[PDB]
Amino acid sequence: AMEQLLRAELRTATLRAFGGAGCISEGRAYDTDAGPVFVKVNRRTQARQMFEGEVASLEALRSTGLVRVPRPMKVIDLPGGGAAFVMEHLKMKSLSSQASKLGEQMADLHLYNQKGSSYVDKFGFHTVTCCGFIPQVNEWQDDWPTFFARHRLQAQLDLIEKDYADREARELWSRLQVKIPDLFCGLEIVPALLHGDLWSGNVAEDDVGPIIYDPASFYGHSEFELAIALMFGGFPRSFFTAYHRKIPKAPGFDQRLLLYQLFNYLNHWNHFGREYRSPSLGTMRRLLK
Amino acid sequence: AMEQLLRAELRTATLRAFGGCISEGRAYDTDAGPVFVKVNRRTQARQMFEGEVASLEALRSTGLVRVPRPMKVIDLPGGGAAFVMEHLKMKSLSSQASKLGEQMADLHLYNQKGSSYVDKFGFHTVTCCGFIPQVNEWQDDWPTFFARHRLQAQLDLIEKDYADREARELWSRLQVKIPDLFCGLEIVPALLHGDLWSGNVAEDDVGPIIYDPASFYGHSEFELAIALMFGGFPRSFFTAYHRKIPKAPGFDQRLLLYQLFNYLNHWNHFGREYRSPSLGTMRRLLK
Ligand SMILES: Nc1ncnc2c1ncn2[C@@H]1O[C@H](COP(=O)(O)OP(=O)(O)O)[C@@H](O)[C@H]1O
Ligand SMILES: Nc1ncnc2c1ncn2[C@@H]1O[C@H](COP(=O)(O)OP(=O)(O)O)[C@@H](O)[C@H]1O
Ligand SMILES: O=C(CN1CCOCC1)[C@@H](O)[C@H](O)[C@H](O)CO
Ligand SMILES: O=C(CN1CCOCC1)[C@@H](O)[C@H](O)[C@H](O)CO
Ligand SMILES: [Mg+2]
Repeated sequence: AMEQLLRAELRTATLRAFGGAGCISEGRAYDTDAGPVFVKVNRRTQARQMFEGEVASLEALRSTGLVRVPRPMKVIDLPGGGAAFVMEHLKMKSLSSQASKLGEQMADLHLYNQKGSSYVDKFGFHTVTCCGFIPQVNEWQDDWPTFFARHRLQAQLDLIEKDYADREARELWSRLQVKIPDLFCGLEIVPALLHGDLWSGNVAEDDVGPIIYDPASFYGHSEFELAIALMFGGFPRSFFTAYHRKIPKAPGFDQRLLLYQLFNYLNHWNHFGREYRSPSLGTMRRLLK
Repeated sequence: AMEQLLRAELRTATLRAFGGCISEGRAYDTDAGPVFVKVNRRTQARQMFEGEVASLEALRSTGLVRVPRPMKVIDLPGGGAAFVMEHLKMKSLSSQASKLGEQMADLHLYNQKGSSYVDKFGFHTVTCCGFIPQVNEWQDDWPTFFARHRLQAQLDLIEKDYADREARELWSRLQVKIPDLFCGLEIVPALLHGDLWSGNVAEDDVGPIIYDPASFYGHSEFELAIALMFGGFPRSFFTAYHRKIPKAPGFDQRLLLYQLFNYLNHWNHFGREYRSPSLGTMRRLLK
């Protein structure tokens, strides 16, 4: 898509995405006596909490045996604030040929909780995981639209009120809250373990297959995983084809997709500022149309 | 340092870095070279990128500082635009800091010294500081340009979006005091990068690099305010710079005025986290 436009506008046969590293933290690879390691540094005061949530997320994904992610090694307090997180170094290129395989794996990951050796019947998580540098509440809830409205959308919009005092966001949210249960089409939603931040910048591949990293995990609706993948692009079509061969789109998928993308726009407004006010409000208005 | 801390916590004799964003775009390997692509999906994207292209071109024309070469601005289906530029292998500014200090002082001296002389403050097109378009209307007088097209623009947005009483009253008092900071000094228009914080500078094996400009002709000292206020520049950058352009009398108080602009811009971009520094800087200017 964007790659097709670039190939045409620039006149290139090939086009391979590549590549301190990251938007939240600084990341560098080091060679050590025991092997290569990768180290993320964040100087903010909440850094340890963020990295401990990433450690818990990595451990939950690794326990499934369905996807490859870096092994977490150590979280280290930094003099003068913040923390460093050391993990296994992985040789990686951007996701291309392994996209359909990753689609299969992410669908199996979401379906894992329905396997007989998994018993999680509520939405949430056993510990705090951060969306970027913003701590999230993962308090267990039986009802997914309640969990998502309260501990994702409302939490972001309360931060928008505090920091931006945005009248339009407040007024639109009140109207949207009324609509949210209708978007679920009377469906029974079952918990699915999510990577939680499956942007194209957080997936990659090597010669064995795809790799994913930087998770912010919780038990959620499987569909929420795909919203960030779709809105910022970067995943080949074959990723989604393989995924939906295993988990078909339930009724109302397209409208829930807007609701889940809304969360990501609000989170980008809080992290990155007013640039993201227009898509946030615009998505709310589209849901209310 | 952190490297010693890592050596100790991991219990390793060696710790050898290898392998060497900001909510922009991605790098792509292309048949004709590597390229770097910035994506902005909003409707104002093209205008913003055209300002960046114009800023990069004005800086490139001096031949004094290395910037990425702009290639193409492309309209995106479904809104916004992509900006393709030459890819540069880039590391954080350290060993080339002193060189960058020299080059930025030469950049600021280029206008008065060259043969074609821009004799007003402003720019020939709109350039954005971050995501906010600036008015660059030519003005003979720098305190007028800065008060109207930088400080007042920001404070009008703060009145609109926050209705902040304290900002309003402090501005009423501060506005009158601004000329005192400039009396008895000659101000010559100087081409500025316009957004020289530490995250917009880098280096490679050949020398320093600067990028993401928001250029205009301004007072040279304004350039340094964001560099100082958010840190990240080695002392040798400022030492080299001020060997060529020493601090004129009143430098520290003008520095507060210029940092105020940046605090207000951060309040408009990121919200009330920056209200306290904005108001506080105003109070320091009024003491
Ligand atoms: N375990 C790892 N080994 C090697 N490289 C990594 C590893 N994890 C991440 N990377 C590289 O670092 C980049 C950013 O990492 P990420 O964990 O997404 O940081 P952030 O939370 O700051 O966005 C990735 O694009 C990838 O190239
Ligand atoms: N021309 C380029 N070549 C290679 N890397 C680049 C180039 N431009 C930017 N980058 C990378 O992107 C980062 C942010 O670039 P910037 O232009 O400041 O984007 P933003 O507008 O999102 O802040 C830089 O620190 C650098 O690592
Ligand atoms: O930062 C992230 C993704 N955005 C970065 C800049 O714009 C393009 C995509 C993710 O890690 C996450 O969705 C959120 O920002 C928390 O950091
Ligand atoms: O982003 C910028 C600088 N701030 C980033 C986060 O906090 C530290 C400094 C600059 O590009 C510009 O001055 C403006 O903030 C719009 O982005
Ligand atoms: Mg920048």
